[PDB]
Amino acid sequence: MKIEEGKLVIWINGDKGYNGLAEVGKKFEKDTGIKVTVEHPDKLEEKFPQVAATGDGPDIIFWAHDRFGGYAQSGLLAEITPAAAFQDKLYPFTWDAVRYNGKLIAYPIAVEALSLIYNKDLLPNPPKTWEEIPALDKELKAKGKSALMFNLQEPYFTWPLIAADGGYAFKYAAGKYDIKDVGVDNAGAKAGLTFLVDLIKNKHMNADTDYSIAEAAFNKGETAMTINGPWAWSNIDTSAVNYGVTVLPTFKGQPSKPFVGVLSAGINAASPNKELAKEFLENYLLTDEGLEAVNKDKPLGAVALKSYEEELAKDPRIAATMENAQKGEIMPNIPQMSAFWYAVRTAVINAASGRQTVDAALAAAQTNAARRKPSWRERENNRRRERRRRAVAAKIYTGLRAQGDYNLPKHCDNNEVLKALCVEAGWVVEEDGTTYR
Amino acid sequence: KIEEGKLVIWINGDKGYNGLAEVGKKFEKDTGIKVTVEHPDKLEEKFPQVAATGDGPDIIFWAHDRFGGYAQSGLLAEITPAAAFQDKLYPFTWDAVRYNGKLIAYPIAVEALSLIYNKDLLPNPPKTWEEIPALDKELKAKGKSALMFNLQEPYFTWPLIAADGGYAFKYAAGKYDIKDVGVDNAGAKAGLTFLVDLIKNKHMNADTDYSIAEAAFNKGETAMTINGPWAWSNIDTSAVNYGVTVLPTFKGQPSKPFVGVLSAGINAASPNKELAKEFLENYLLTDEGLEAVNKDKPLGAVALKSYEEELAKDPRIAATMENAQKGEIMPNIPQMSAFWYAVRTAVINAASGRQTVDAALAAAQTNAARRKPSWRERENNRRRERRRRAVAAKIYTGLRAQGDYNLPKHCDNNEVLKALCVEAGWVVEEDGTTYR
DNA sequence: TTCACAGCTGTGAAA
DNA sequence: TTCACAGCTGTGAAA
Ligand SMILES: OC[C@H]1O[C@H](O[C@H]2[C@H](O)[C@@H](O)[C@@H](O)O[C@@H]2CO)[C@H](O)[C@@H](O)[C@@H]1O
Ligand SMILES: OC[C@H]1O[C@H](O[C@H]2[C@H](O)[C@@H](O)[C@@H](O)O[C@@H]2CO)[C@H](O)[C@@H](O)[C@@H]1O
Repeated sequence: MKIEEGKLVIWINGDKGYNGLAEVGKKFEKDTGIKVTVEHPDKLEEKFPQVAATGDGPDIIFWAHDRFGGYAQSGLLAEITPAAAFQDKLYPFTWDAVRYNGKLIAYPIAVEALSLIYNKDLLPNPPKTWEEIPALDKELKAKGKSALMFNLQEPYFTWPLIAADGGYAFKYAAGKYDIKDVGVDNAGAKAGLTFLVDLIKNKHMNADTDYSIAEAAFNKGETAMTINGPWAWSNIDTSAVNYGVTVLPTFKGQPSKPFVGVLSAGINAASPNKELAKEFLENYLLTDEGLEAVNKDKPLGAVALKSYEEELAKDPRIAATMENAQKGEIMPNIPQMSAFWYAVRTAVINAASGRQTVDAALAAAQTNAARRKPSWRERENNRRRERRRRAVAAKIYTGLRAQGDYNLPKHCDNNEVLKALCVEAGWVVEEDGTTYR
Repeated sequence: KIEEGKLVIWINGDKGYNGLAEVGKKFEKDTGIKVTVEHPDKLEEKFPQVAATGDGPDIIFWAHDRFGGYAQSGLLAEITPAAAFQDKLYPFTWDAVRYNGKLIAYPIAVEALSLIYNKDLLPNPPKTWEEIPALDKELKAKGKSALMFNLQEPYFTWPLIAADGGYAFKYAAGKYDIKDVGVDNAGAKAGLTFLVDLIKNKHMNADTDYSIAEAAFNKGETAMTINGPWAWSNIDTSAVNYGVTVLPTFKGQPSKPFVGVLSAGINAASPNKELAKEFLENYLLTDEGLEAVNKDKPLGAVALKSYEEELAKDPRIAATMENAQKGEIMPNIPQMSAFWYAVRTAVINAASGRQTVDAALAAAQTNAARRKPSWRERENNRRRERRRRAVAAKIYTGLRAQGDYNLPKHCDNNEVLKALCVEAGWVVEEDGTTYR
């Protein structure tokens, strides 16, 4: 797909209220006559950087703020130019989440933080620590239930426990994130991941559990607790589960530290509709009625627009969400964040599966998250150097075959021509390559 | 991984997995086994990869066409149905799920694509593909569109490619001949050229996938879509008054869908083979069980003769079977996977403009039977090149050690090769050109 | 930082 | 069928 003048195409993740956002698009079409299409393709955060480099992709992309720094360093996003008057309608810290190299590269929409979600009837008084979790699962499995199930395939859901005792992604120091100071391999992170693996070894959780499995189970009533964000509440509401949203348990006495995400809307640098996209975002979506319609579909969390957030903050689920947020940290938006997420994802999955030890899986994730990504030019330099090396050899052997008269078979490899060269120069070469004068 | 006394089930995400969950819990009551139903992504791809390591599901629900490559790799337990039991299901279902005189899965439901249309926007559905462009120009003025369907999966486009003569593997002399592929003939070309021309004239979008097609129809923005019985439940919950009818004709010929028999083969590495056959023979393929799955997302024309009597009355099933009769059952042979991939690549590359229709289908025709190199073959290659490097590395190691050439402190083997050339009375130029 | 050999697989040649 | 160089990137050495 390419962005066409006169229409808007939006990409938002499949767990967000895309139907609600589509309704906001219809009003935009009614007031101004521009068609708005909302789509939720899988792996949209990976698809966008691929297509958008060529000028393809949607007009607007929705994702947590951590992915956008990479998008901006690749020149995939337009610079956001809201008047000062409009910026003041959004909390300053949400603008910070979409600031990169001094510039605003997206519109903040809502603040997202994981929370503990528990079945009140199946578990009154939910656990306050992670350590009492195996004990609470013994009693529950008695009733044929499980204690806790959440997504183990995306490190987002495990990071709160890894960060509890001291794990961290990139150390902040002197006003910037140090991309060489990674904390996925320290004692705190090892302790968090070990306690997770010990739950699986001791059968209190299964390592194959993904988002849908963990969802299905809590909404059906087969587990007392789950870990999820505000988007998941709407589906629980329609189930026959009486649930609450509370602080995440402590680990080794310390609070769980979820990585906080700001759902943000970036404008594709190739869109011929930047003014329309800005009009749609500033004066339709980021309004009380715009966010409400999306919010009614799947809760957004703590929205960035002050006016509608003072209404949503009355909700005790949002207060809990922000209680967990306060204990965590805003995600960095630097380009290396995708490299940190890939490394930790591989680590958690390998350790959860027994394919690697915790110490080994995290040591590799530390090296991967810190790994210097070579530039296109460096890649090109390397490619050209090996191209030159082969061609020089090819010419040497091309010439050695033409003028050599080396008593060679009709077809044979360079290794044989080299052998014949060796004997002409006064060497003997065994079959295995051992060579001496 | 599998653990004895439990039952984990894999089935595609567009089927009534929750309905099978309701069936799984009643299997608990009688036999006490806890059953879980998971709907993973690309399960027809993940299964042939994870099965060797013993990782995998007890049961896989999928269309029959891929099981022949599965069974030929040894991933499924051959099925042992009583002669009574074959008689309890239609003989042509067993025929589709049989490779090499052995029964690899249990037939469950017959699936065929049909035209689904919004009566309020289109009381009379078009009988031909050719009138769809004009019909779209009409509905566009009303802010609607004529037709949207999944262009990413060739299953949905194949009916139009087959209409004017396109075929996969010509069945001749009692077997499918992989020497006779018809993805490159004039009928296939005409079928794809028309589909691309719909896109070139902005009557369809090359990027439309299953999700985009379903939303646009269920929301009433498009007047028609092409889909199977599973999609009906979501239209039901929608506010759209829909009909299910015969597919449009192309150049006066019917649309020829590939008919799939949803089958259920058994994990050759499962420790619950007969603990699961209780499910497959005496629980799922029963009138009461198929009802639970059909209640969630409709199965289509089930293979149980008993329940198909009641469901065949449904005018939607009759249309589904009306389209089925005009098409063909899919081959179940191993080359199917390579045929689907080749056709998937042709459709997408022609829809996107990346390739002309001629170039795309010409590439597909050669790929549809391309042989996958065996593991041993790959290992032969790997070992050959390992041998080649070690021989050269030993030569250059000996030259560097005993050669006493006038070489830089650190240099590549090419530099050593040159100093060995000049020693043999050759002159090597800068760029490698070499003579005596 | 640049650099060179390893390494596996791809293209297509020689049967 | 086997075979061989191409081709790009990985690992790790030497500054
Ligand atoms: O798991 C790594 C993943 O974490 C975050 O993604 C979240 C997203 O922020 C939420 O809105 C929700 O959709 O769940 C996602 C995890 O499945 C990061 O934003 C993302 O970049 C990262 O890959
Ligand atoms: O698109 C190629 C694909 O077609 C069929 O897949 C169908 C499947 O049979 C249906 O049950 C449903 O899931 O829709 C699918 C199309 O997306 C073949 O069964 C499959 O082998 C083939 O790859």
